[PDB]
Amino acid sequence: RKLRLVYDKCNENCGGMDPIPVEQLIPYERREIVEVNKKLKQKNQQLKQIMDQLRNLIWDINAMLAMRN
Amino acid sequence: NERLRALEDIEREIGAILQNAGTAILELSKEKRLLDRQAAAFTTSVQHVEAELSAQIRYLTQVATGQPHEGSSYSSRKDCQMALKRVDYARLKISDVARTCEQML
Repeated sequence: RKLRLVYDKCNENCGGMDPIPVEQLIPYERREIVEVNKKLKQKNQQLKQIMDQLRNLIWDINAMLAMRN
Repeated sequence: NERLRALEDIEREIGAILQNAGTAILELSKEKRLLDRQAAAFTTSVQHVEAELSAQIRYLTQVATGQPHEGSSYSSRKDCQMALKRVDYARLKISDVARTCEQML
C-alpha cells in the first residue's frame, strides 16, 4: 500500500522542470544549515573524545580482569 | 575456632568462680554457721585449676620447642587488598567517565 502511495506521489511530483534531461547528462539559507552541521560535528567530536575516554577505561577494566583469578 | 574459644571461656569462668569462691570463703570465715562448710568447697575449686593445670600439662604440646601454626595464611588477605584496590580503581574510572558524560551534556 505504501509503495503504491509513494509511487503515485513521485508521479504527481512532476511539477516544474518536468523533462530534466540531466539523467543522461550526468556530469563527467544553506549557510545556516552548514553552520548547524559544523556545530553538530563539533559536538560529535566532543562526544567522540568522551567515548574514547570511556573505552580507554573499559580496556583498563578488561586489563584488571586479566589479573583476576 | 569454636572449641578453642569455648575452652578459653571455660578457663576464664573457672578462674572467676575460683576468685569469687575465695572471696566468699574469706567473708564467711572472717566474721559472723554451717554455710562456712561450703567455703571448704572453694578449696576444691582450687583443685579444679590444678586439673586445668593437668589439662594444660597433658595438653597438645605439639613441639614444646618452637611455635606451631606455620604461616599467617595472609595470602588471602593480600588477595583481598588487591581486590579492594581493583574495586577502587574501577570506581575512579567510573567517576571519570561520569564526569565526561556530564560535561557532554
